[PDB]
Amino acid sequence: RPTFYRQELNKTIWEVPERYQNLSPVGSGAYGSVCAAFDTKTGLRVAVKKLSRPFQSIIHAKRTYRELRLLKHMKHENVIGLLDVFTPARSLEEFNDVYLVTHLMGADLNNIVKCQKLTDDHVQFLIYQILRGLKYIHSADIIHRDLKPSNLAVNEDCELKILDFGLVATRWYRAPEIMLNWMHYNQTVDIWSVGCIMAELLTGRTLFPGTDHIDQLKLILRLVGTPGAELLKKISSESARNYIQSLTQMPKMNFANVFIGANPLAVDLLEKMLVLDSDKRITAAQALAHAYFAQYHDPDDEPVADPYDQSFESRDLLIDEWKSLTYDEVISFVPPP
Ligand SMILES: Cc1ccc(C(=O)NCCO)cc1-n1cnc(OCc2ccc(F)cc2F)c(Cl)c1=O
Ligand SMILES: Fc1ccc(-c2c[nH]nc2-c2ccncc2)cc1
Repeated sequence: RPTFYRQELNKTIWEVPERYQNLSPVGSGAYGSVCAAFDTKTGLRVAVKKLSRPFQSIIHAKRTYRELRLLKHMKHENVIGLLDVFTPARSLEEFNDVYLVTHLMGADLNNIVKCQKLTDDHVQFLIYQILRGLKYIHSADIIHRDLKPSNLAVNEDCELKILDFGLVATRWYRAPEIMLNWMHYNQTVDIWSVGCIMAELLTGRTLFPGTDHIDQLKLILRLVGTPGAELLKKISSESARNYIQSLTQMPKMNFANVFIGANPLAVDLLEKMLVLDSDKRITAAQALAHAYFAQYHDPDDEPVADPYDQSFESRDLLIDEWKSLTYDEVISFVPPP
């Protein structure tokens, strides 16, 4: 066990191994506090995330386990992975804090969009990276569900990694079927989000800036049209059909006209990602092969993930049990070296 050192940063206590120096708060990492730091052992700048109240309730305990399991599984260039995981606790009974560390990226997609006009060439590279990461995540039967600019970390080399997977209004990038509360959505809910993100990078404005679930749905339908007959046939909810069918019917817009001066190849891809009926949307794998990514696409360098065991998701355990499982995972961790 390494030697730990304690300090206080913004009301939060940080007890980390001496190997990590110069901790500096950067922001909220979704249910956790994050500090940029220097890893004296590797010489790399890293981000360290301290989970907040990891075992406060059964929900928190299961979420803590879930996050650790997901991070230990992800080993891809465009997906946040783990360099180290630790706790200052010397025993299970004492175990009450979890710290996760990854390579520091330093910015998010929003820090690249605001008052900044990216070239079509840049959009190709950024979206290519998101899709390469999604192909990997999706191959593990994991759905991100909340893809947005703030969950896309980007470094100075314009390299990108997806963070907060499987765990700036969030509603703006949500698939319409989610706004409708459909419980049987598929992985293309993530493709919808990519489409909203790509459109935003090309235009400089949020594609669908809804003020609530209702407004969000309305803005989406104005562009992609209200449901056609084939899609309407798939809606089981009487209440959903009443609301949707009572709306003034709207045709799908042209897209070539909506996105006027954008690369026609980008418009074509946008049409395939933003198809209303989720069963007709392009997959991450198919998108990678689209002509828009010709200068980046390589089928031999777009890896799939090893199988991921999500069976625990259906289990109802006690807090102490989720805690013990998480402790087991912290101890069995083997760093990249
Ligand atoms: C998205 C962002 C924006 C700006 C800055 C930043 O340094 N700027 C200062 C304030 O904006 C840092 C970040 N930023 C935030 N979280 C990051 O990772 C969180 C994280 C996830 C999993 C782990 F296992 C360990 C972690 F720690 C990274 Cl890897 C990052 O890069
Ligand atoms: F207004 C609507 C109606 C339907 C969708 C929708 C898009 N893809 N799949 C569905 C869907 C919704 C409910 N049940 C089955 C499919 C979205 C918004």
